[PDB]
Amino acid sequence: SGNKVSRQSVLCGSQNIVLNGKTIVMNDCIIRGDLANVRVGRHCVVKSRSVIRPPFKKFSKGVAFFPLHIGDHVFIEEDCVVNAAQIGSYVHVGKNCVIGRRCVLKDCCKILDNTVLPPETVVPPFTVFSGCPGLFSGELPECTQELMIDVTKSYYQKFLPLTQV
Amino acid sequence: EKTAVVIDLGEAFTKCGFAGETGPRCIIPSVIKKAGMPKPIKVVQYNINTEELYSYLKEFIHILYFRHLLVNPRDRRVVVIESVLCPSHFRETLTRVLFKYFEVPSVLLAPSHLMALLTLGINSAMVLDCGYRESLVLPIYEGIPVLNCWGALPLGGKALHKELETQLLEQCTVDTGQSLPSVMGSIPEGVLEDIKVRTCFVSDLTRGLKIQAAKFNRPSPPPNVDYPLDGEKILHVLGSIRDSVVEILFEQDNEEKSVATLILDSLMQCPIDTRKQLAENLVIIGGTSMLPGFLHRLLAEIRYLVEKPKYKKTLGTKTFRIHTPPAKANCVAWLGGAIFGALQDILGSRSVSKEYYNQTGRIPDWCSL
Amino acid sequence: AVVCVESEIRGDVTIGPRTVIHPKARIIAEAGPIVIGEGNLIEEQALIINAHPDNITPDAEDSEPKPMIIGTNNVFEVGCYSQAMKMGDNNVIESKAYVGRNVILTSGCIIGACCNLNTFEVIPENTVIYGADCLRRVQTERPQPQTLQLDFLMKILPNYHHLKKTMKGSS
Ligand SMILES: Nc1ncnc2c1ncn2[C@@H]1O[C@H](COP(=O)(O)OP(=O)(O)O)[C@@H](O)[C@H]1O
Repeated sequence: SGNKVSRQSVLCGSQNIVLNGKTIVMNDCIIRGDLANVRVGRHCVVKSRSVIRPPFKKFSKGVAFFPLHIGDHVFIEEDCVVNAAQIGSYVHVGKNCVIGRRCVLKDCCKILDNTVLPPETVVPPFTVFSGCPGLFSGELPECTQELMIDVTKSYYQKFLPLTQV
Repeated sequence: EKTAVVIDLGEAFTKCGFAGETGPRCIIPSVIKKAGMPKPIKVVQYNINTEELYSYLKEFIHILYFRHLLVNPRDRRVVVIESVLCPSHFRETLTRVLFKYFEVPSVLLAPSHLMALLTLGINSAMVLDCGYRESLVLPIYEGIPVLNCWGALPLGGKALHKELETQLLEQCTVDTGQSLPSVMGSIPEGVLEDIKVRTCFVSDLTRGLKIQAAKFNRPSPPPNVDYPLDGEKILHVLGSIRDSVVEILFEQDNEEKSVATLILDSLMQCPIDTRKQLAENLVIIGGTSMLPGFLHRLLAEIRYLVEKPKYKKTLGTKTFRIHTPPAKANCVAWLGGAIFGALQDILGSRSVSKEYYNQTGRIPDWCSL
Repeated sequence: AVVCVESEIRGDVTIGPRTVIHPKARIIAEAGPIVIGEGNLIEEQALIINAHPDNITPDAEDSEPKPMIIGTNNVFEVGCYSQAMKMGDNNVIESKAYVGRNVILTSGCIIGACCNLNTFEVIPENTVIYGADCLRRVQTERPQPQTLQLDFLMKILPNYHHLKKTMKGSS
C-alpha cells in the first residue's frame, strides 16, 4: 500500500516478494526471486539497474542458500548486482555493489563502490567491509548510521512520489 | 604480570608485537589511511613539519594499537625500537605522542644494533644493518656500541628502487593489446618492490666480475620472465637488469665505498683488540639482507676485499664468519627488543618513566645534559 | 532448453539442448549466428553480442562471415556480458564479467568478478583469474580444465539442473 513502487520493474512470483509499506523500489530492477521467497521490510529502498536475484534453491541435497532477507530503512544504490545477502536493520549498500553468495550482512553495515564480496563472506556490524576482495576497510559510526538510515527512509518516501506512476 | 609492546618503526615496514613472542604479530608498512589520498604519505619522515608528524604518528600508532595489538596503551610497557643516529626531532615527536595522547607507563628508545646482538646471545659483534633508507654499521663490543666507529651509505632499498625505476623506464618494452616506452612518467613503488623480491636476485662474485667487464667492452647470465602488470600493460624485464640492480648495490666507483666495504672501514676505525672478535662475530640484519645470494656474494666480496692492497696491511688473514639469527634478517632487531621487553626485572628502572618525562621534558640521548 | 518468454534473443541463433535461458536474458546473435551449448544456464541481465558493428568501425577488411559458438557446462552468471566468447567445455562466467571480443575460452575457465577479458588473447585451459589481480594465472592445476574445475562446474550444474526443472515448472 504505502510502498509507492515504480511501474517499470521486473519480477516473477507476485507472492514470493516481501516489501512492506513506505518502501521505494526503482525501475529495471529485474529481481527474479520467484522460486525462493524474497524477504524485505518497511521503509526499505533499492535503486535502478539492480538485478537482485534470490540466493539459491534452498532445498538441495546437502546444504543450499535460503530464500532471502532484507532490512528496514536500508538502501541499495544503482547497479547493485546483489545476490544472497541477508541485510539487517539500517544497512546501506553502495553503487555497483556485488553481494557474494550466502552473506549475512549484519545491521548498520556499509558496503562500498564496486565492492565485490566473495561467496560466504560474512560482514560485521557497524564495520564497513569493502575493497575489491573482502576487506574490513574501516569502522562506521553507530548514531550517524542510524540517523542516516532513518534519513534515507525519509528521503526515499519523500522523493519516490514524482516520476513514478 | 603485564607484557611489553615492542614497537619498531621503519621507513618501509613497521614491526610490532608483544614481549617474549617469537616473531612479531604483524608487520604493517609505514603507509597511512586517509580520504582523498591517492598515495599514502609515509609516517617516518624527516626534516618536515612538527605538528604534521605529531598528527601522523598519533593516527599511525593509534591504528597500529587498535588493529594489530588489541590492547589499551596503559596496562603494558612500550619499548620503542629505533635505530641509532635517528633525528632528535623524530624521537621527541614520538615521545610527545606516547606521553600526551596515549599516556603509556614507560617508553624505551632502545637502539636496534644492540638488540640485534641480543638475539644471538653473544656480547660482541659487527652489525651491518641494510635498512630501507641507508646502510648502517655499528660495532658492538661487550654490550657497548663503539659509537665513534660508524658508517652510512644511501644504498639501501631506496637506491634499489631508484635503479629499477630508471633502468626499467629505459628498456620499457610494454607490449600492446610493441615497445611503448614512457607511457607513464612515474611508476609506483609496490610493483617495484614486487620486482625486487619476486624477480631480482643477487649475483655471484665471478658473475659480478663479468658484469664489471660488461660495463665497458658481457652479461653472462640471461634468465628473465616477462613480469605482468594490470590493465594488460604487460612489460618484459631483462636477463641482465636482474644482475645490474645488485651490481650497483655492490659497486665502488673509484671511491672504495660499497655495502661490503663499509664493514671493513668500521673495522679499520675499531681498536686493535676488538678486531679479531668482530671478525669472528659478524651479524647481518636489515630488510635488504633477504635477497637470494646476498650473504654468499657479501662474504665473497668481503674476502675479495681482504687481500686488497689498501686494507690488507692492517687486517690481513682473518676468520670472517656470519652468525645465523633465530629469526628472519628483516625482523631480528624486533626479536631482540622482544627478549628485552620480556625482561621485566630492570626494565622498570632502565626505561624512561612517564612521571619523569611529564615533570622534566628532557629525553636521554647522547648529548651533554 | 528453457526458452523463456522473458529471455530476449535476437537474430538467427541455432541454440543447443539444455540451454536454459533465465528471465530477462537480453541477447543479440543477428550479425553472428551464436549456437548455444549443452548444459549451461543463461541467467538474468546477460548480454550476448555478435559482430561488433561499425560504431567501433573495424577499418581492417570487414569480411567476417563468422558465427559465434558455445560449449557444454559453460553457464554465464548475471551482470556479465558475452561479446562473442568462443567458449568450450565448462567455462563459467561469474557476476559482472566484462567479456572481451577475441577470447577463445577453453575448459576450466572461471571468469571471476569484474575481470575484463583480454581481447585477442588465447584463453588456454585450466586457468582461473583473480579478481583484483587481472590476468592472474593462479591455480594452474587446481582450476584444471578437466576433473577439478570442470568437476566443480558439473557440481554447480546440479543446482542449475534442479533450477532448470523448477523454472520449467514455475515458468
Ligand atoms: N622477503 C623479503 N625479501 C627481500 N627483500 C625484502 C623482503 N622484505 C622486505 N625486503 C626489503 O626490505 C626493505 C625494508 O627494510 P626496513 O626493515 O623497513 O628498513 P628500516 O630499517 O628503515 O625499517 C624494503 O625496502 C624491501 O625492499
